[PDB]
Amino acid sequence: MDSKRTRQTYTRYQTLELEKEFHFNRYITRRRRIDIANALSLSERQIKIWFQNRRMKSKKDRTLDSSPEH
Repeated sequence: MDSKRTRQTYTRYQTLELEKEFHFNRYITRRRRIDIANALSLSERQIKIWFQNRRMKSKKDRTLDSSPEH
């Protein structure tokens, strides 16, 4: 039938798949980001913004003088 799977919007699963890429490549290769964006099904735009955000997502961020702020 038709398909297109979620250009925007996220789930625990989706975010998990994104997370296990993010710890791989905090900046993904465009190939991998396209691949993921295809198979995972969340847009290149989205994943750019998600990964761009993630950097400073105010927990995975503020290792205060490299301490585990956790």
